[PDB]
Amino acid sequence: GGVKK
Amino acid sequence: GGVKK
Amino acid sequence: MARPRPREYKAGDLVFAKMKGYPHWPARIDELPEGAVKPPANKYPIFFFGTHETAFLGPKDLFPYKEYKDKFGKSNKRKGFNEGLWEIENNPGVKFTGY
Amino acid sequence: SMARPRPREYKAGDLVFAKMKGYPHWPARIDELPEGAVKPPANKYPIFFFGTHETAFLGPKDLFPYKEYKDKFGKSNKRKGFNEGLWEIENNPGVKFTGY
DNA sequence: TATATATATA
DNA sequence: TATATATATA
Repeated sequence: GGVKK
Repeated sequence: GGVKK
Repeated sequence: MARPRPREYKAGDLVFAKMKGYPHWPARIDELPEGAVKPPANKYPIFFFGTHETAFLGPKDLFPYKEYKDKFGKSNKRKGFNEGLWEIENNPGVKFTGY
Repeated sequence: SMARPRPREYKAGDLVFAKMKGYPHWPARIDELPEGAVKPPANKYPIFFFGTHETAFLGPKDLFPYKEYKDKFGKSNKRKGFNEGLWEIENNPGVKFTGY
């Protein structure tokens, strides 16, 4: 559910 | 051990 | 002759989004709410189907879903990918706040 | 600038870098051409590639004297057998050599 | 998947 | 020679 990379 | 190309 | 991919997107557009180390991934353009910290220029808030992760990406990494479905929409073992293929078809509005 | 040509003739036992399309210049050796064999194409030499122990026939345009060109072509490379080839041309240049 | 590292093209 | 693609290797 969060920022990828 | 073989022929190249 | 080759039609270019778009250089602009709108909230709600369905795409494949590409990040390093990952296959092209079924995804959506989210909206950028006014009254927020401004994103970097020409980068879009992306929602990744299957994992529900987010990132900001530019149009160089974005591929319109219907035009590229036949090329990028093949099954893949990466966690969440096949779930993502299902959502972009069956529930593309999941957690969407744009409209 | 004046430029010394590469050899137009080689002898059995000479160590070279040998160039084949699609491959980096490769540590190699001019092998024996036994009399009592089918004669080779003209001006081509039987080549032994170190590291893979493959063979082929190549003309002088694709051969580079080892010592003279070691600086340019003797750098590490990930192609299979290459670095083992660098090792052999230094440490065991006579492997499988029947010339003498 | 990505990086090296070849070749072909302009 | 500089760029863009295809193949080999990790």
